[PDB]
Amino acid sequence: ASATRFIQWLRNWASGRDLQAKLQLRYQEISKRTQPPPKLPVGPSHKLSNNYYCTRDGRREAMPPSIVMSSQKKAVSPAPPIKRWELSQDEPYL
Amino acid sequence: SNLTLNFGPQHPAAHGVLRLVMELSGEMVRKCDPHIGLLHRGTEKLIEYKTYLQALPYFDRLDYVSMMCNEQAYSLAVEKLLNIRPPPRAQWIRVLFGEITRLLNHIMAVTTHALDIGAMTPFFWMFEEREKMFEFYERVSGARMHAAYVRPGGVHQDLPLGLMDDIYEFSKNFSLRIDELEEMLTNNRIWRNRTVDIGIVTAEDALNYGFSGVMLRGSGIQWDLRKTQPYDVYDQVEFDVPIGSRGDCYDRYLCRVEEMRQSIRIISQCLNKMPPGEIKVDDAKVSPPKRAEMKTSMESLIHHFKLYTEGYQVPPGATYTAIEAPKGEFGVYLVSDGSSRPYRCKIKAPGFAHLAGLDKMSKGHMLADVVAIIGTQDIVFGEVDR
Amino acid sequence: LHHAVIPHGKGGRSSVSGIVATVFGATGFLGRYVVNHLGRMGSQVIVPHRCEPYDTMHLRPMGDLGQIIFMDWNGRDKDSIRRAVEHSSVVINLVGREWETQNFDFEDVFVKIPQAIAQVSKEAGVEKFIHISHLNADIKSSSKYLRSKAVGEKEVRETFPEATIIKPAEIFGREDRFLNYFANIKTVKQPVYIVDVTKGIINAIKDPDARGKTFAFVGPSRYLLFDLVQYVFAVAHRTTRDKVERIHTTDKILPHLPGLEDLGVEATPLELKAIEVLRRHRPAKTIP
Amino acid sequence: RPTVRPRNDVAHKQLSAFGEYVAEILPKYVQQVQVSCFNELEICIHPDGVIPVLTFLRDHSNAQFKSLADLTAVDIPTRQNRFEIVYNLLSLRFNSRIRVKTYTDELTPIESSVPVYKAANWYEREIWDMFGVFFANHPDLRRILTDYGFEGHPFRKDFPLSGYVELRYDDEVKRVVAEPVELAQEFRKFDLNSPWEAFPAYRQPP
Amino acid sequence: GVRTSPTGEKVTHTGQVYDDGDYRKVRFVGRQKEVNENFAIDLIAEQPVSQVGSRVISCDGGGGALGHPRVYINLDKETKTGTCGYCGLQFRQQ
Amino acid sequence: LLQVLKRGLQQVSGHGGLRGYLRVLFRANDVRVGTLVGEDKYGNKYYEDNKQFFGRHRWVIYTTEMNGKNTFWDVDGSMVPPEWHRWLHCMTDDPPTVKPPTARKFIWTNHKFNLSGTPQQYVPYSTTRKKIQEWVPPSTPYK
Amino acid sequence: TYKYVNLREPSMDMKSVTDRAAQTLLWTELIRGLGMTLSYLFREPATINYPFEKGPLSPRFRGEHALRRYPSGEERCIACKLCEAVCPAQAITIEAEPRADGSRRTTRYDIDMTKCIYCGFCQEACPVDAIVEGPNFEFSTETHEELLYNKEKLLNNGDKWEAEIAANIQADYLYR
Amino acid sequence: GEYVVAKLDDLINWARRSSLWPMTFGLACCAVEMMHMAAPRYDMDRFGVVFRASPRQSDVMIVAGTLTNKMAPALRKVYDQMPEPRYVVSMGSCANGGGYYHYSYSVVRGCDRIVPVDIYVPGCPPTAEALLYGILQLQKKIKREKRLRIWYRR
Amino acid sequence: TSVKPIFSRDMNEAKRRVRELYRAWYREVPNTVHLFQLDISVKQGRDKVREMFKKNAHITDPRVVDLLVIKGKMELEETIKVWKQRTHVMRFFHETEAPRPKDFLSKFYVGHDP
Ligand SMILES: NC(=O)C1=CN([C@@H]2O[C@H](COP(=O)(O)OP(=O)(O)OC[C@H]3O[C@@H](n4cnc5c(N)ncnc54)[C@H](OP(=O)(O)O)[C@@H]3O)[C@@H](O)[C@H]2O)C=CC1
Ligand code: SF4
Ligand code: SF4
Ligand code: SF4
Ligand SMILES: [Zn+2]
Repeated sequence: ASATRFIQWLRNWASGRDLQAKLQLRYQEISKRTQPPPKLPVGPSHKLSNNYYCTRDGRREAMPPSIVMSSQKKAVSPAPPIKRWELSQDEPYL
Repeated sequence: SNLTLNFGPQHPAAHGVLRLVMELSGEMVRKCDPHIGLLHRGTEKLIEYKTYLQALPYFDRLDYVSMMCNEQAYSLAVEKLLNIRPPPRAQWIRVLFGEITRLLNHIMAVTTHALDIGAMTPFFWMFEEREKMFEFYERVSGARMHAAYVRPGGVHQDLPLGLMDDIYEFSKNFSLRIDELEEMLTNNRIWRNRTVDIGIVTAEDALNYGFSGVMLRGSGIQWDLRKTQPYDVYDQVEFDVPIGSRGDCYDRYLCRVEEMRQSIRIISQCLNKMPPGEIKVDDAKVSPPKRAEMKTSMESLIHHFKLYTEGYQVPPGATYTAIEAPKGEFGVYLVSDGSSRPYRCKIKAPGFAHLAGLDKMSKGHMLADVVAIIGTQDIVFGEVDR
Repeated sequence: LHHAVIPHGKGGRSSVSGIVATVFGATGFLGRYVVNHLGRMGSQVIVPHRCEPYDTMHLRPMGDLGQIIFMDWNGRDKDSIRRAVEHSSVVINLVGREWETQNFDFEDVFVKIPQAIAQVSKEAGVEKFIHISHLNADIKSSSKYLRSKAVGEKEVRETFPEATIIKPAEIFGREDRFLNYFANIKTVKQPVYIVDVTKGIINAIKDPDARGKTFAFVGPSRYLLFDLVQYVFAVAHRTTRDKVERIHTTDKILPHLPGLEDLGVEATPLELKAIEVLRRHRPAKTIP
Repeated sequence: RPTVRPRNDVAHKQLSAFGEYVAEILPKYVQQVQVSCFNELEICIHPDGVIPVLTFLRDHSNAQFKSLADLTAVDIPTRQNRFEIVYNLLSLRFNSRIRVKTYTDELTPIESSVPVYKAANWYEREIWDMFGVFFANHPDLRRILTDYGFEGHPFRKDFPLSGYVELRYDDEVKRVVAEPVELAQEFRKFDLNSPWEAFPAYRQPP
Repeated sequence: GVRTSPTGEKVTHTGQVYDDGDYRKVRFVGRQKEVNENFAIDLIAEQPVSQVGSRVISCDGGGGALGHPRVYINLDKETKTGTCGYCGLQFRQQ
Repeated sequence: LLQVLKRGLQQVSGHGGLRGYLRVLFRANDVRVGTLVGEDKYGNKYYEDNKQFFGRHRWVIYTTEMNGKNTFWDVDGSMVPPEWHRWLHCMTDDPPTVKPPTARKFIWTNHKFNLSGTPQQYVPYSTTRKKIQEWVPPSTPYK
Repeated sequence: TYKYVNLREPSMDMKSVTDRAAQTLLWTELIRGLGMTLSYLFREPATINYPFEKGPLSPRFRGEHALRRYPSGEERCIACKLCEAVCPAQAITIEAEPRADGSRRTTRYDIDMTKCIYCGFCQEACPVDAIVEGPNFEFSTETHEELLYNKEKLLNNGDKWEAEIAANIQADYLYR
Repeated sequence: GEYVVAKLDDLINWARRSSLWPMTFGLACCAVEMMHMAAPRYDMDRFGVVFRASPRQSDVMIVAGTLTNKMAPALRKVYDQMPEPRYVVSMGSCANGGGYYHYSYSVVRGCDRIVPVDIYVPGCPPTAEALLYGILQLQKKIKREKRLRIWYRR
Repeated sequence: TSVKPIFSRDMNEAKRRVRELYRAWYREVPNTVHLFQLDISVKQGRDKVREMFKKNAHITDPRVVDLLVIKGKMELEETIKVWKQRTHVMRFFHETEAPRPKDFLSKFYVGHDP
């Protein structure tokens, strides 16, 4: 930011861009290194009632694998064929 | 004859040491035999003596340029066996830092790729940007690299106040930095002479050799796990997948540079769409309670004590979970026996298959084209060797 | 025994050998082999050094963490000898030069310094003392090096009566001044391998009867100096006044003194170890 | 519920139907088919079926599992065939994954799958290196991760964590040497398993 | 309450000190024995007992969430003080 | 360009003459003039210049003597005491002159820099007492 | 959604052909690259004057360990061994016994700083904020043995750095 | 004589510590922070520590990462080919004492079992600033050397 | 007891493959000593080869013999292709490991191991 007006022109012209708008060194735009204290929220299970753990226990709803066949019709694919990707409307060609 | 490429460049480089046994005839490479294992540290056996939390830091040290992406893969695998769901703010944070990590990796991949070829100036310009992104890692986790921030259940801590504005400030100017990198390489006839038509791989050969990531997309294969098999909140962000047309080093180089631009595009959406709420699953049998709860509530203290000693138990089962890591498909085959320590943990490193293809990709090339070909695959022997 | 120095482990790097040794002259040729064998079995080694610490770096990997301790000392300062030997159970003296300097002559390194180490070691309560003299030491010798060895050996025996005195022949090894001496330039020699002498010293520490005795360490074969020197050039694909007089001194025969065999060490023929010593420079008749 | 992973019923039906499809077509080798509660389809096959089953899944029009994502082994010492060989495959056409498992013991060779997937070349070398499972008709089967001359297969459950030998540089012989392992601090084994059952849904019969 | 043994070695708050015949004290020769000199047993005994007017009092060590888990201390015995098992502060019913 | 040269000459005067200018140039390899934020009890001086880019906007000029050591040429980062360490590394915005640390009687009054390689270096040892007490035989030969 | 990174067909009109010929013969695209490195020469460097200037850190920074006290001076650690249990590297070794006043305190508290991964799990597991990773990172040593910390070393680190550790904890404890 | 030797050590110590050319083994993670020390923020070159060197032109070897049994012989050979004076800087927990793989069958428990180490830089990884502190600590160690004073008193 | 074989279908087939391995190892020792510049004699190297084959003489399982031959061939290749360094070839001799007491009294003095 301290560069003279001539040097700013010189490096702007050499690079072809306006480097001063997007300096790669940081000045005052950064956040202050001291911040106000946070007050973080709590999750959905912070209830005093209607909150029995057996109604929200993900681990206990896991099950052993379903056995489709054990040694002890139309053809199917493992899933429907993948849909074709559409070309970008933002910038199709680089 | 027979040569052996040096362990590493004379300049400082961070991707591991390789013993490459080469067969040549004149200037031409007749055979490449990569001798790896020089960084094999028995990570997978060590993980079997750790609880599921204790094993998480082992994943920062695999592809130790894409730290949080490796964490996310392991966290998704454990969350899947636990049958729980991380909270939405955690998912947005994980995608936000997933793309920041993708920038970190692609800077390392592209500028060290140029540095090894001898174009060394862009390395210095772009690791000043990596230094600022290390500051983002250290501000959420206290560590510049091995954060151990993403965990099964969400993230360890919430973003410090003021972090998002600083990430916005960095992202504001980053595209110009990519533009300066392209000014040095993209149209440079010397760079193109070193990369164009080097290490061509056909689409079918790429699939059968087990490639993934840019190694597939450089050959025109329209595959990106963030699009086809989305995880976390990747289905709520807009981005384009770069696709190559010639399957060579130059097309893969352009894909990585364009992926960096799309990462900035995704980061812009994460900053604007970050929702409020908690950061880890509100389930004190998986995620430890807040320190204020641990010091006031009997249930909270018990769960804190047990989570930090025995750890949480994972229902028995096995999953293969993979993500679109910056280096390709990074997966884990995680086997649970019902206890609080994993029974088996195989790590699928994208660079393992890629380095296995070096012999194929280098046929009929010069000794210096092997340098470019290991460069375009972006190999980190931390993940190749485990 | 004191509970700290009871042997423990399987005799490896992390084991406890029970030996606490102060090795004077540890930075030289013989010293580096002694420290290596002491650190191999998990001993506490005190290495007093006169030299720049950079010159002691090759000793650091020779022991587990905390097993090699370095100290500064001066040959003319008894207080720096007391500090070094105070906590040791054996003191080993390997001090010496093959030439005299302005500051130290052979009456210093081979008489005054060994006496001071023995005198202080005795006063401090050290149990075992190992002193290195020379096979050909003799007060009638034309070599002042060998004359001082005779006087020092005699004075060490007075000061520390239970000391174990070892009298090696010329020692050959990778860093010797023997085979490397010939390879760089009437008499019978019986050179002895460096590892044989080192094992002899290490067993003298362990063996109870070794106390108070004098040993002579000699190789298995006697060679005429001419043939030995002839052999070096063939194998190698090819100083001072006092040094020359030692190389021309015939290696004494001392059947009345015990040798390597008595300490359980079998002497290594010079033939099996000449290439090792000499390869970098790129079978003589044995007297019966 | 906010903390519970949602169920995907459509993919569970889809993967079940495809599992029966593969079982009906390959009865010579398929021993079991199951789909987990998080919707991963596993085909358990006799080891003789490695090449036919993997070729069918790669080439068949309704399968098209062109990418071998991973190939690994699991050691379960209590089983007569302690080693479980796991193939994880990816179908880009149908945006689906499948896992194919077989088994072997210490002395029984498995057929190399290099003909089906060139990706398998290094994976099988790693399984040989780390578990000691031999693959028949492998172009170049040798150690890949361990040091030259390394004895044993470290990923076996009965291989000690710190091994049997350790390295150091020895000044006497002027080279790196290998000696029996001694540890200044032994690894501290922890018994962490709670004596109370956690998951009734998985209870084994008495 | 640091003190020296006959050999002149400082005794730690844990009571450690190498005895006379111990060779291991050679590690301190030309160096020093690291000893912390703020003995916690002596500092906590300088704190004045607190007088309260209830049978039960709670201690969190001070600082709210920056202290230790909150515990409740019974003060029925009049022959001794109630001590906090986390921080060692003492209480007496008045 | 004339104003650039003027700023260069104001740095000589800003350092109290040429001797103080050459002093900091050879000690710190830098001649910038900042605002003296404060000084600690060991003689270290702390400066700030918010016009500089982040990371260069704060700096310390180390003291020439600390704890009986000559640090005119031998300075290192471990010489900054903890109260100023927080400010210098931008963990906080307030220097200890504005927000002093809480007083505790066990806190070191005298900061010590890195003592490795000196006779004051830390030497590890086991802090536990002997586990097994041996039997001491009688001193009388009753036998 | 996808895009092509390199699917452009060059224009073959004589003007465009001559434009490419000028680029080949006159090295114009090489001249352009020289401009970019020239523009950097006149930019202000990013270097900071270490050790007189320091890299910016945050209160969460995981540096050298320390054992903390209560304001009374009593040790916070109660020998619960949760840090020893969670340590991913098995870098902590603890022994404990009743103190002479009956207090539950450690007799051994070692951290092998060459085993530690500086992960901060111990300070998360600690229920009383006894063990922390402080802000110090400039503590390299000349010997391996100096990095094997015992309880005296760690307590001294706590007394040494408490002024800054307490402030860092005050600035971040509401995120924990 | 005494005066000259003191000033002569001052000169050569100044020269050797002001021109420390490093060979880095970028073995693993820690090599990334090593690269950040060469990057513009810290610019190790400004201290005289050049960017690239070559083993046979190097003064200091920086072991930056995990050393496995498979790599141990090759690292010792590079150390043996370095011309003297040569120094070794052990960077990070893995090279310091094995770190997080200390109990592995395939990891050397500290590079000081293979080569003598002058400085140990703690961290996993040590920050680029921590490594720079260790490098400047090695310069002070060289500044303390007294090769000619010792030689003159032999 | 009907099992899939590796190479050999019986012990006589296996013994043939064993003898070819011995010939290959026997002939390579003189080259190994020279290429690696070992300080052992060719006779010493060949004695070690005999020692290694000898301690597997009791095996009567053809599958186990095939694995022993398979492993032995891999070791030969590592040596032939110079993938092993000097350190690797010399680990068969344990030069730095002091002799271990074998009798009862010697083991009783040193420690508790049998
Ligand atoms: N090597 C041989 O062929 C034979 C050797 N011996 C005896 O073996 C012993 C050692 O042999 P070797 O190891 O070859 O001798 P070296 O010269 O190789 O090493 C001698 C040791 O003595 C130290 N030293 C020398 N002078 C002094 C002094 N004035 N003050 C303090 N320390 C000093 C040296 O330390 P610094 O490096 O500091 O000088 C060095 O460590 C000697 O006593 C020698 O007489 C006997 C017969 C044969
Ligand atoms: S920071 Fe991590 S590795 Fe280090 S002592 Fe604490 S828990 Fe163990
Ligand atoms: S430091 Fe904390 S977690 Fe560790 S034993 Fe002490 S009180 Fe328990
Ligand atoms: S010390 Fe830490 S950062 Fe360095 S290589 Fe080892 S695990 Fe990676
Ligand atoms: Zn309390």
